Amino acid sequence: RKVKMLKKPKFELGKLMELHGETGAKVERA
Amino acid sequence: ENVFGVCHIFASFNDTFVHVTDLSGKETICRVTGGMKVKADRDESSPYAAMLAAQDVAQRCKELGITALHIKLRATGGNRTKTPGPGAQSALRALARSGMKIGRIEDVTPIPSDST
Amino acid sequence: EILFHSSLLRLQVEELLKEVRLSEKKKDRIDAFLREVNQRVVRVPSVPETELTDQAWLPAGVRVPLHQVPYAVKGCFRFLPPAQVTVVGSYLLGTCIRPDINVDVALTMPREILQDKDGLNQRYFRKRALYLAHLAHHLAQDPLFGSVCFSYTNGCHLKPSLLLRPRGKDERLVTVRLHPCPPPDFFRPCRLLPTKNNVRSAWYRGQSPAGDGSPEPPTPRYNTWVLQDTVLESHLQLLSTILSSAQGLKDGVALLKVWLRQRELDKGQGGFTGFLVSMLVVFLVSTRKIHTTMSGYQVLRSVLQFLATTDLTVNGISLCLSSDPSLPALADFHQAFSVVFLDSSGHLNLCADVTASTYHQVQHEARLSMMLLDSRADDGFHLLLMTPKPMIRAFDHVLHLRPLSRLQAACHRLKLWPELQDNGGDYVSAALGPLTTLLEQGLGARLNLLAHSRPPVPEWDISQDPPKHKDSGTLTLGLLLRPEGLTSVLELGPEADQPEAAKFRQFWGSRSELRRFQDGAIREAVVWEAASMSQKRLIPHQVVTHLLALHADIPETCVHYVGGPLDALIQGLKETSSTGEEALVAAVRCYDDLSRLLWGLEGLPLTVSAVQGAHPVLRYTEVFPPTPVRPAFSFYETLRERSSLLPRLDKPCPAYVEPMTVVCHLEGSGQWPQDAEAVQRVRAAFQLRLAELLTQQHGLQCRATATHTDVLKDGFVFRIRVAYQREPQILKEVQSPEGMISLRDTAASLRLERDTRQLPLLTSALHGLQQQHPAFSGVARLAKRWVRAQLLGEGFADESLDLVAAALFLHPEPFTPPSSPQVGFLRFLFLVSTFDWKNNPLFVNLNNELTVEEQVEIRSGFLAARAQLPVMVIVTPQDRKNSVWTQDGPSAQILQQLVVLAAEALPMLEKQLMDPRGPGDIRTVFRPPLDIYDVLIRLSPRHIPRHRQAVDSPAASFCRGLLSQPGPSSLMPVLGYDPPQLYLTQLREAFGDLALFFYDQHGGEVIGVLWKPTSFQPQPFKASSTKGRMVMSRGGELVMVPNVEAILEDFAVLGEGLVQTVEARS
Amino acid sequence: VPGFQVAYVVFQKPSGVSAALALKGPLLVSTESHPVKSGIHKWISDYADSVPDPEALRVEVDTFMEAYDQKIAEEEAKAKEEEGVPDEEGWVKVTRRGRRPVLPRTEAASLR
RNA sequence: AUUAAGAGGGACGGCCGGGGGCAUUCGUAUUGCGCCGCUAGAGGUGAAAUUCUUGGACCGGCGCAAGACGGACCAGAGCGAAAGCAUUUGCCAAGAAUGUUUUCAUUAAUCAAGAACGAACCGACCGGCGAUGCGGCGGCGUUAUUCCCAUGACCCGCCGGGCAGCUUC
Ligand SMILES: Nc1ncnc2c1ncn2[C@@H]1O[C@H](COP(=O)(O)OP(=O)(O)OP(=O)(O)O)[C@@H](O)[C@H]1O
Ligand SMILES: [Mg+2]
Ligand SMILES: [Mg+2]
Ligand SMILES: [Mg+2]
Ligand SMILES: [Mg+2]
Ligand SMILES: [Mg+2]
Ligand SMILES: [Mg+2]
Ligand SMILES: [Mg+2]
Repeated sequence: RKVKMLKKPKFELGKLMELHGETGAKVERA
Repeated sequence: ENVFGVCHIFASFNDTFVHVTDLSGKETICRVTGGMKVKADRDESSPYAAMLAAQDVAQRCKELGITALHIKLRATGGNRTKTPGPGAQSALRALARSGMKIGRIEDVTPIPSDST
Repeated sequence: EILFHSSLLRLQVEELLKEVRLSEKKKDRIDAFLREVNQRVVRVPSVPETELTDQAWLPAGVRVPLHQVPYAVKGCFRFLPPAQVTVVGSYLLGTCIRPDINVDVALTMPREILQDKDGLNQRYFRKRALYLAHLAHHLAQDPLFGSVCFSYTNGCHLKPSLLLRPRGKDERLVTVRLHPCPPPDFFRPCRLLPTKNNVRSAWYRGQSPAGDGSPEPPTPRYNTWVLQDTVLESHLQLLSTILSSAQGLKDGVALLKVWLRQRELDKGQGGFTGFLVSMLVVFLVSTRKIHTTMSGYQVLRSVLQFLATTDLTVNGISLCLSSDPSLPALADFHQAFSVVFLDSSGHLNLCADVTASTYHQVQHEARLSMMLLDSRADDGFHLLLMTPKPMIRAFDHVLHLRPLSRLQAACHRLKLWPELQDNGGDYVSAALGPLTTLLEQGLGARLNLLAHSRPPVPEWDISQDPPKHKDSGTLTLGLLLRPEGLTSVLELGPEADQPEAAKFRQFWGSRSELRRFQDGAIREAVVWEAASMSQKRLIPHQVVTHLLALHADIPETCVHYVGGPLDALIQGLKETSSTGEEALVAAVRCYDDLSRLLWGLEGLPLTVSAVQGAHPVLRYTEVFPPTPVRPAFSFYETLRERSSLLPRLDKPCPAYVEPMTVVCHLEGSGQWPQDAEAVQRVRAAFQLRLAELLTQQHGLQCRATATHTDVLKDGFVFRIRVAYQREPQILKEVQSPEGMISLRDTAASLRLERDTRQLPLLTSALHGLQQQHPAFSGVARLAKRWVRAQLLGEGFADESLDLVAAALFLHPEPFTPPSSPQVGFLRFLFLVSTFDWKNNPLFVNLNNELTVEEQVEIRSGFLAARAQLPVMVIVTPQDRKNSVWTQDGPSAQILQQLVVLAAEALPMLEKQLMDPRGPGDIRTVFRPPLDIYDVLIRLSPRHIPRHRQAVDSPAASFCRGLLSQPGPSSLMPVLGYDPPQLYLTQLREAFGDLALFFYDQHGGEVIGVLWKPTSFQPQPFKASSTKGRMVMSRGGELVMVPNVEAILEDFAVLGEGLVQTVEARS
Repeated sequence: VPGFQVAYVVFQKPSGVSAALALKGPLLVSTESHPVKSGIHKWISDYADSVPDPEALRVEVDTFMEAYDQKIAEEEAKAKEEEGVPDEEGWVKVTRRGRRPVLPRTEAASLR
């Protein structure tokens, strides 16, 4: 009937990238 | 597709509140109370005041792209009554009269399990 | 018991102390030697007054040990016998470390041979050097001394020292260092402030004698060196009052020096020596941290707290009790020196040579040691004081600066002229400070600790020129990578508006560029080019190359980055971009998709309850990760009754495809048969039904077999096994003859529990471990490659090598967890060579699940029943009291063979990596000897599908029948077919009782055959032992011997075509 | 995978057996008329027959389960007949088919 | 002296209970506090008025702390000498009934005095019929199934001591 989250591990980006599937854009100096 | 929002309708015997938030319920889109429309303490919970509040909230949503609403009806709860107020029926009707699409209807009245 | 543990610690301390101390008989023979030295030194001839520039009175065969670069001086020299001879150092203090025993003798100079202005322009250093030169000449001819040499005292190139050693026996017993010293109150302490000058610019660099200009720069290192000789006797006097009286204080000093020795933190110029901890313990006695009644262990505990918690680079401490208003302030010393310590005389920094990088690294070791000290566990004493920590084994990457002559130009690019003037002409030690700080600030996010090697103290004989700074040695930097921050390929700077962006542009130069991101910010940023995980691990190589060239004028050719040279051993013939992490993740994602396909399949009589993988690929431990494949139609022939291809007789062996095992458990039910062979029938029916539904709902190629189903998805082949929960219990049912049915373990039952229950647990456990430590995959795969390259692959299970590799990341008590594949491999070789398998089981605390109380209870049971356990025992939280992974594991013979090989391969491999020149051949340790084997079998490379995996790349490849263009395939390729493994099974069954076969499964072209000596001896006729045995009548009686000649032609017959030639020796 | 093996061979008459003991020859196994396959040639032919027929596999599974279920049904019917029914000399066999629960004849139950 | 009372005492066997004590633990509600979003009101009444609010009240979200309480499941069911007793789990002692071809052999009943605890129509008036709670016995059949843990759920007949009904003498 119910599930609770008590403790989470350290946030790691690669673990999320398995579940869901930057350098930026160039701007010219004046 | 339809852009969804969450609408909270608190309907006390004293006053009626209509409040629209996002799906998570953390960001406020528009909140209008019954007292802002009528300049009398008698008619804060009147169905006429709630309909005016619903229309102003409903007209606010369209220019923001909001087209569908989920409704959470709520009473005073607790030790007091668990009955929706008079403004609840009129306000819900006015939202549909304004052309806003209706999602699921849920009651979120806080029910105590152990009496005080 | 705590008393037993305390007594064990006391015993462990005592046995270490008696090993490191010196015997009484050696003390007496040393005492006789120093008396003889005292007699010799006092009887020396004198010379008349001569100018210091005039050095023709020196006879040929002795040279001045100073290089005297500015030759013009303003002094005169006279030699007289020493007025007072005093023995100083730690010999009379009672703290001497066994491997190197040294005795220091202080020679008091007469007042009448020195002048008041000798502290200027290295006049005292020149006079002291000439004093030693005269002594070295007259003492060389004496037959008492076996060897006489010149060296540097206190790590100073401007302070030579004299070495004397006895002749014949006791030549390694002791060495004596002779230290000339001025009279006690010759010099003014106020003349040697860090803020005062004693070397004039006009003399040092100018040609004019009185050229006007800026005020003379202070010379703090010169002032410290001159005062260093004046205070030699004072240190011994203070230590005698405080340290000589109380025993145990000596024990702590001896233990701390051993601790410094193991971590290589004492030797070299600017090292943190055992002399320093002598003052550190004195300072703690002055405070309330240490009282004179503790033991040696408590002294080690107390000192390590101070080092790990106190930073001397910002807050210096003073040993001077007196507080006079007219006394030097600690603020001045911080501006002059990196590390600030003090003595009773405030002018003596006493640590003027140790760098900030050195002290930070010492703090790093102290923090690690305190964690072991605070934790209560066995073998902590062994890990703390007996485990060596070389630089190559303690840092993930090492960096070499090959030409030290280029470092002089770095001082020219930077502004170190006052510092180069202060320290004489040592440009190496001058630029060491700023360069490390420059690199540390640029590598803040990607690094935990940066360290630099210290140049060794040279020793050169008389009649040779002293060594130069260029040929002092080689400089090596150690880098400790931070696992977080290595994922990013950018260094994030500030936004372009606020003015510290211009500061960011100055540090990075042209590589600093404008970027905009989705968050809406314009930002200065620098972007490197790194695609794979291995390339991201070499980002600091790009950082150090760019910064050194830009800010130090050091070309990239002078920089040799030793990072991942071993990565070629687990790669293709020519593919250096990735080590295989990207391929493994793609295979894992395919497995996850298949699991979701099973989780939702309809039409099955029983629903799927659990899907678990049991293959090395799914736990990132496969040495060569697989890739999706597309068979070529023309390379094969087709059955046309089933969608299965068969290899052709004329074409070479096809490409090797290994299916990956997946264990699937169905919904529990009570309609299953209660018979062992009947469950086999229901499982086979489930195999057929699963294949039929899978090809109908998703159009996947499926082949059904009595034990498994092979499914092709996205170019990958999966082997699906269906298991029944109560099947192991059914196999344990044994009705006894007396009439009672019981449950007893069976080899078939034990095998079934391992394949379906224990194997998936370890695969999932190791899969999670890789998530926290990305470097686990590289270490584990490289460890398998080395073992299989030594032809010892047979006897070592795949899971056993994974568990021992996991022990490095879970219990690296001396070290930190590895971040690069090369440092883990070195620690893996060290663990194999040094672990005591006989009296210790290896613990792998996978995700905790075991406390110290359970560990000691398991350890207690281990010694009680050692004989019932195999030679190698590995304890896991899931598998305790037994090691199922090594029950069929290595024998006592091949286990010792690996230890010998690991103990041999480690010294040569570390020497290759620490060589400033590039490694001559990284594959040297991966080649087998091929000398001990009796019979050698050579195989044709045409029929070896796994030939690109060979250690030695052939550079030529056969056509294997694969399509380069990606896409789907309508037919099943050839699965699990390789002639070399089929050949080995035939050999090991026909001749298993007679010989042993050795092969490398990764590109092996040779099979080593070794005869069993016991089987070849003559035996009487046993009908069961007539397998290949023949009848002799040489002794007149019928006996059995192996038919050697007929077995050799069986080697050619079995494996026809595959076998190329057969050569037999002896 | 075969290795070194023993052989039991039956002839028509004992006279052939006596000739077998008296036979002295090189005993060529591979001839030009009857070649014997080995090496890669044999393993390819072995991989050919290793791939099984799904229909032949399904028939054997159904056949064995049909026989197994028939045996189980016969045993249950026989036990149902034999439950109760004391025999001569006055012996009644304690079984699990009764209404009173019984102590199982297992090692775990005895130790408990 | 005998027997071993449809007199009493003890022991043994498997169970049973919101019975008592000590620790442990969870659950919503309420209140208060901290932060985020939004903006003139919120609360209360028959109507108002005390109160709270631009220094952000009320409302929406997240988290934390405190004092009580233990719903629905909950029955004329169960337990205790009475007063009384309801979240989970561990521990300590106690007890009723039932089962018994065990043991002692009159050791008993009722009671002023005395002692422990203590909320806030009528009468031993023979019986009967149904359900109900616990324990035991027997049974055609269903239903799960026993590495450990556990041997039950339903239906029918029978014997006891209870909580109560409807009737009778
Ligand atoms: N930084 C320093 N400042 C002043 N004097 C120093 C410094 N380093 C060493 N010395 C002096 O060098 C002399 C030689 O002794 P040293 O310090 O080398 O110890 P040691 O005898 O080698 O001891 P151990 O065996 O315990 O390491 C000592 O008298 C010591 O005072
Ligand atoms: Mg010394
Ligand atoms: Mg009786
Ligand atoms: Mg009892
Ligand atoms: Mg109980
Ligand atoms: Mg109870
Ligand atoms: Mg209780
Ligand atoms: Mg009953």
